[PDB]
Amino acid sequence: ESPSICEGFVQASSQTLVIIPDNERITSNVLTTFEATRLVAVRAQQLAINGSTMLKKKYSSPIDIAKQELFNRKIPLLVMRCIKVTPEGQKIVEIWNPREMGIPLLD
Amino acid sequence: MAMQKLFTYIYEFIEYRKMVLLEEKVPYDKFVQMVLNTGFFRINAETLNHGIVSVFIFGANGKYVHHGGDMRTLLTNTLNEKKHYEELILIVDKPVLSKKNILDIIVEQRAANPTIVINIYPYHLFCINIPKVSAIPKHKLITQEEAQEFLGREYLQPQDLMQISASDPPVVWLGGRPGDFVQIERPSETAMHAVVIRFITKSKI
Amino acid sequence: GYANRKAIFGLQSCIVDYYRRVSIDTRLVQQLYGEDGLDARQLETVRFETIMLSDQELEDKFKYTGIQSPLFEEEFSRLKKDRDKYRQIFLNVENFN
Amino acid sequence: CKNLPYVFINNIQERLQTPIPVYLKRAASLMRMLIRIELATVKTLNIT
Amino acid sequence: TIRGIPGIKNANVVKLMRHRVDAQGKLVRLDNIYAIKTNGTNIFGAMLDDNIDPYTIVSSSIGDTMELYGIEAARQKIISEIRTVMGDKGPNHRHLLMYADLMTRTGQVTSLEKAGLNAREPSNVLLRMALSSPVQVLTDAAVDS
Repeated sequence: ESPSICEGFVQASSQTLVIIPDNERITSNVLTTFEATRLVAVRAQQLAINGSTMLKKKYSSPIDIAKQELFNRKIPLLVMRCIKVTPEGQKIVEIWNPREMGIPLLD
Repeated sequence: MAMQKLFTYIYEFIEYRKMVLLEEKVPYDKFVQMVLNTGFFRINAETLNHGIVSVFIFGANGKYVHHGGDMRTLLTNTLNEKKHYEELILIVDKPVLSKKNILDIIVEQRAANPTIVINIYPYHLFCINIPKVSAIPKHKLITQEEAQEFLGREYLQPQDLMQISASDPPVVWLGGRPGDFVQIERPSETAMHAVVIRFITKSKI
Repeated sequence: GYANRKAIFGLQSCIVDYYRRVSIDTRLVQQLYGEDGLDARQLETVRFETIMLSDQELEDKFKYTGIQSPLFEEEFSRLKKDRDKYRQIFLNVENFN
Repeated sequence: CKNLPYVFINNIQERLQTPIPVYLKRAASLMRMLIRIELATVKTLNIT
Repeated sequence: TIRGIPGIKNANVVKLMRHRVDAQGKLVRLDNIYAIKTNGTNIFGAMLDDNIDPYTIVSSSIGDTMELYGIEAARQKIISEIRTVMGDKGPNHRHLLMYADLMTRTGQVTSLEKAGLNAREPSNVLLRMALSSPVQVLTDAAVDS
């Protein structure tokens, strides 16, 4: 009996974001090439949809502007890294800063 | 010639487990004839926990490895002895492990006696100094507190770690109960030896 | 193709996590990726000089005698210890192969 | 060489000198050994 | 069986190429070492025999290493077997490490077949559906909820 829904606790309990203190993070302080590439791609798409920038040197493509923002440490994004899914509905992340963190080769 | 090798390496295993003997050591001849006639050689060991561990070296084709009534009688009467009896160990021939009725009596007495742990091992576990084998890296049991510290630093529940059966020869020689952690120093062609921590699960039947 | 597809579906779920462990979902497969955590594209083959040297040859070449500080005795003992550890581990590896 | 296993964590835990897990120490053993061999005092006399 | 270790079909003397440490600490490589290589694996009988070193027994079979020695020795044997199958221009060692660590992650040697995928990832229904026999594993997932 029952249509697989009435007893179905399908709605997962909402999670609370716990941010690990800045002195407790144990992940690399250097952007992995995946993370740097994702940051550049997100920033460049957002410049395509919006167009605003903090650069002084004006470029003719959002890719170049986002790449320089990552290189010149003005990209307005925060890489958050998540390490847990606790049964207590408590997602454990540590929010890193791409401006403070090192930058891989990418070239 | 598994009898002589088993006879020397069981005592080496008792020494490896950091246990003391409650009796005097008979020689090879008395051991083998008593095994052949009685059907088992019983060895008592005392641990630092002041618990008692008994080992039963069953015969290859004796009276005790074929019929469940006698095996049941042995377990019932030996487990009511007033020793602390931390762990009981049965060392039997390899083909005996497939024989069902012995496994049934083993599990029945395990369920009947909760606090006592019973394990039945084949001969090949105690026919060689297992920790001294070249191919076997160095296993060591980390305490619960340091394992918990390692897990909490790693944000890992114990079930996340790689599993190792409690019947693994190095773990058996170490004396690893299920639910405990074993740290391993495995040689590596890449990093020149590396350390892993494995979770001990329930043994084989 | 048959073997490769079977192997791919066996291994595809192994993803390096934020600890550089290789993990399936959350269950560990490896404590560290190559047991060194290094990308396969960033490896160079270099010779370890002290491995095959005899004890007197090691003292002739690597022992520093220009200063009588015991720090250099400690440093040379560290070199000898590393050489002995390398020899032991890889002699064992040679043994079970 | 003592701080070498901290390339696996970050600079923050290097400054705070927090404990290193055993397997992290073991992972950098080969690089530590190579650095000791190649940066030995008998080989860095001319290096300021 | 009349004589010899059971399951040892053959036994041939092969000279080996091995490293030893001298009294002066030199790592000399010895070619005069002689040992035998058999056909058919029975590690237990080899440990029983006294003319053979019990602690330096090497077997090409992963199963006998798993049973006799354990899962760490089985993992090392998996690496060695995959490596000798690879040949000369083989891949990096970390890929063989990954292969061996995947199979031996559960305390038992699990295959790369559908049985091994069931053993390692039983709850990943979609992965096993993609591998092979989607209808059967779909039925099993439905009945198992």
